[PDB]
Amino acid sequence: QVQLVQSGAEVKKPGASVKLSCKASGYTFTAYSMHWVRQAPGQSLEWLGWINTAIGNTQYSQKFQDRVTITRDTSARTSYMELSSLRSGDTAVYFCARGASWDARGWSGYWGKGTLVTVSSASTKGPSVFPLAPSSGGTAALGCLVKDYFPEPVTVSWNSGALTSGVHTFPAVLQSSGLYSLSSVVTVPSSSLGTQTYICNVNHKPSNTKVDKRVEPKS
Amino acid sequence: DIQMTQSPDSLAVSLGERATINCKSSQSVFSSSTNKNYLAWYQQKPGQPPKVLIYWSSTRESGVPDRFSASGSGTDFTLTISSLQAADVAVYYCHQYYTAPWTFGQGTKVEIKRTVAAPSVFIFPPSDEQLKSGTASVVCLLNNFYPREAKVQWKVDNALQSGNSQESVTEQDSKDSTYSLSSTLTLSKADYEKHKVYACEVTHQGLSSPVTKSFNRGE
Repeated sequence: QVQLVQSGAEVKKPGASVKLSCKASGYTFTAYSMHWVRQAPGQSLEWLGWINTAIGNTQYSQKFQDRVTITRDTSARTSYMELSSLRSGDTAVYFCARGASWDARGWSGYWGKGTLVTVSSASTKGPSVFPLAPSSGGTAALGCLVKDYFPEPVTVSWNSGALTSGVHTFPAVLQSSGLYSLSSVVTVPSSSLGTQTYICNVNHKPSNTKVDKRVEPKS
Repeated sequence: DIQMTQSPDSLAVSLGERATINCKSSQSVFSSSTNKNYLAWYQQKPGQPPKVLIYWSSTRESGVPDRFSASGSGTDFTLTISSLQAADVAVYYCHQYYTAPWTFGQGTKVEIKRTVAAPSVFIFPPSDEQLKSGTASVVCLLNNFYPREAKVQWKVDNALQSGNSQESVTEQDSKDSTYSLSSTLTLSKADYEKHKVYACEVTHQGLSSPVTKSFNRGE
């Protein structure tokens, strides 16, 4: 059962370095090449380079020969990619992927789940949660604005999981501040407003923030 | 290197109908020595890593359903999903492995085509608790519309704004195949309590006339 387990998510500031790992199992490790490929958010896949797991020689993409080094530890069944002099533009998910042949001239038949790396000068911050208050077509929309946090991710549910129909939690956006902002809204019948309670459950694990905010109409 | 280029960038097809994606390589990825095309096709759903559908340009990976097939030679390639099911909604990448560096296409997003539906629009003024903090967030919600293209223009006292808004769009809805969009206009408390009329003008195919939703500061 071929498996690729990548290290956890990483947050680093500009000019620093990061070293990610990829632990393989279920196949003989020295018989297949290992590859490192990244993807900036909403962007395409970009190959960083590869290592011949038997010999240990590598080659990298020219846009990266300066800063990337790929490594393996054969008794560990493990690959390592180290990126240095990090910049915000290096914020991306970094995949390791096993080659189809020992030698790079082959596709990838197995990709690891990915490791997210965020490069920012921002520090850990928990969000402020503001109401998107309903206003008095037969249905209304209310929501929560989860604002000024770092880093990703945030989770939002409504009424502790009980309200799911009509919910739309949006992808976060990154503001000039370096901080993230997200909104989650739900359509509900106007008739419900004053009697049904609507609470949004926000979780920002990186800052240990758990927050429940009741949303009601404004006076 | 070898530039990979897909067409079209985005593709909308009806349930059960045919989907066709094209790949052109800047140079040939055929080896006369081995008689193979060094080309693969991958599927990618948000959050998840890529999964091979096809390798050697025309062989289907095991476990992949037979409605996928690919063809072409040398520099021209074509992935076909003969009869689109809901689970086929994803991004598709082509990939040459003829020579290092590995390169990929830019990606073709494939969605379910449906009848055009107009967005329900809602506007949300900043909460007072956010206003204590010195910043103002006005939010526009465009709910459950199709297709994805939508213009949101923020107007303050009718002076249309620029450089101070940010957008975010839902993934195609599994149930009704619509999209939803959230737009956030941001000012300092100062600028906010200086103008009166805040409006969101939406332009969409299903709206015969551009809809504006609005409020006067002080409801």
